[PDB]
Amino acid sequence: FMPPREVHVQVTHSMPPQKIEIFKSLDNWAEENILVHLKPVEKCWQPQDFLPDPASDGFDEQVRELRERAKEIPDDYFVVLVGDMITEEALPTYQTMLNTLDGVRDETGASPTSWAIWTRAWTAEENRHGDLLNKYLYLSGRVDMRQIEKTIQYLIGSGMDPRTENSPYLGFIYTSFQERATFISHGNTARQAKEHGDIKLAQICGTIAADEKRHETAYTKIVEKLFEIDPDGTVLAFADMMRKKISMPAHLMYDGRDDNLFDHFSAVAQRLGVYTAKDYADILEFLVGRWKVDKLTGLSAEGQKAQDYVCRLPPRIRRLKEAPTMPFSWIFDRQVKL
Amino acid sequence: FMPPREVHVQVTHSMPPQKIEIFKSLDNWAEENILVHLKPVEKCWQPQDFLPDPASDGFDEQVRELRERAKEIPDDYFVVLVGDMITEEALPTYQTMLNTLDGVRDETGASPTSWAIWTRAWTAEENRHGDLLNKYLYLSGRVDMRQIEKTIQYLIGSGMDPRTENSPYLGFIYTSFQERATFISHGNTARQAKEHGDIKLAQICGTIAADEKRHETAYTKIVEKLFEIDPDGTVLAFADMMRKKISMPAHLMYDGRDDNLFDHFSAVAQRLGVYTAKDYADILEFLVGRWKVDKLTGLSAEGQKAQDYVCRLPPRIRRLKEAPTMPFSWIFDRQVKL
Ligand SMILES: [Fe+3]
Ligand SMILES: [Fe+3]
Ligand SMILES: [Fe+3]
Ligand SMILES: [Fe+3]
Repeated sequence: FMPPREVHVQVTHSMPPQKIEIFKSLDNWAEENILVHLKPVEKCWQPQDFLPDPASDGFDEQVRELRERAKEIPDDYFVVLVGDMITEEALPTYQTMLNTLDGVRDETGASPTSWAIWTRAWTAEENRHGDLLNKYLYLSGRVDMRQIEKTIQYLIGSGMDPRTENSPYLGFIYTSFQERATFISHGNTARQAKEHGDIKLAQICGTIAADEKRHETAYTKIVEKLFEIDPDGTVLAFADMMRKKISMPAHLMYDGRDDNLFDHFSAVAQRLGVYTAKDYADILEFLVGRWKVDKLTGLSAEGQKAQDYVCRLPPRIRRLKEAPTMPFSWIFDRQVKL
Repeated sequence: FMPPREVHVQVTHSMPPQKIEIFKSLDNWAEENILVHLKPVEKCWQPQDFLPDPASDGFDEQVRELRERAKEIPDDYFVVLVGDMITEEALPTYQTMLNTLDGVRDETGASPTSWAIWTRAWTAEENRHGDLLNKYLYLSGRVDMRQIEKTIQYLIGSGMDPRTENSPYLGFIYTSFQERATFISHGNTARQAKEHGDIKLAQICGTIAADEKRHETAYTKIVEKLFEIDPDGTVLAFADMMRKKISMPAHLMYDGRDDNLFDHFSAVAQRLGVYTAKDYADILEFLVGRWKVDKLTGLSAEGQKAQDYVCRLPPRIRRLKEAPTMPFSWIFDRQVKL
């Protein structure tokens, strides 16, 4: 009963130590440009806002009506909603990821650096996503919570190597990509839930989507200023991640039964138009456009090669009855098209 | 609306860098002595095991009977159960804590070192504690989930400085203490729930308690071998933590209303005999006895002073109608004795 493993050797500290100083000296900047784009707790939504109220006489009918709606949502949609939720639930791994980065990590757990304050407030926001989807899926009665819970324990145990090699350059680029990806994934589950006949579930997914957009804004902004100060180092970091290919956080997914769980869940998301191969390149092309890689002047020979590699990759990727039915343990081994 | 803050200046890397090698060289050892005391996922309990089954025709009556039982559990007990749950839910902070430690941290997020494998599998086990207590409290209808969710977001945002200063010595001692403390806290909520007329809730708390015991075993075992190889360095680390005083993980607790939330929740736990000042010293005295500090030979002058300080502290601490009623937002501002 062995979960899938990372296939490559692991590399640490790709960035030079006499280069941590840039982020140390960028602390004030991040206060004024990253930490001012944070919502105070008091003004934040909470999972209870979108769930049946257990301290209300209305609780029983609210639960009953949620379950009635859930019957009319097909299995393959629940498969994707479940994969999205499991990913959200591996959150502890992702805060660990952000705290492996050399010049921008929380060194105590309560560090008063602008980088540490951001990391903690971002985590705290992400925690509500899992909580809300978890209790929604629980109440629904449509899915196998034990096998989901088992998948999650495997996932946190396995963790994940995003190949950011302790570099804020690689790591902040990696977060920029992932934030956009979930914003899209969640955005698309919200759009579909409207017509599927269920406004309350559309609210849940879209409220999560709006959070990811704020996270995206802040991470791409950090890399924006990284290109301003260090065009040579940042363009090389960009290419590096694309050369290696962006590996998704939940790719070591395992439920104790299927050896290709992520690939199988991804294909269902692909077929339903939740997150596609086309999406992947659309993010690449948006990020190449957002950081204006084509207009970067005075680079190295090593930097100009990197520049050309990232600029030409988005059209290259885009140039790339059939699928069978397969059982999923998340839905008691009922089957969906892959 | 400002949460409480850490009152001291933060210190990093108290341990010498030419001393990371000890833990690097201890990797095989931890495999054979720490990682063999880990339960495989397949054999682990999951929160669904102790909760109403939403895919069963019995779901409605199971939920109804849980809520009927919950009416007969008094408010002050729910206050403590809620504080215990919020602490469990700040989990991401605690994995960050373990990954700030110099020679034993996960540097990628999927590192194949024995230290990183342990950290990930421990986190994965801890994640079920929050999930289970969260859904139990939700279904109960006795508590204010929005204000609890708000307290949690404040908590992760604030994080926590355990003052372990990136040292595995200080950090592993700090975990040894905390594991014992929760094992007791959860153990006592389980004992009481029996007579309170509710076996299912007693099962929940005790199953969590059994996990903490396994965690305790492993952490005290690491410090056991630390005293064997480095009596001088470890006794100094022990005292250091006690001199500073063990600060609890959820001590910056804040709900947007009470400025002394942790102190107020602690007092209710104290009055009910869940976790007391007496407990605190009983852990100290167990740990002084467990690591056999009295029998440590050939220490430094600086080491002999440390030895005497830790050995004499447990009796010293033990030598230390009245309380008012106070509202708690966790229970819709209903009041309990403090
Ligand atoms: Fe999210
Ligand atoms: Fe996000
Ligand atoms: Fe726990
Ligand atoms: Fe524990």
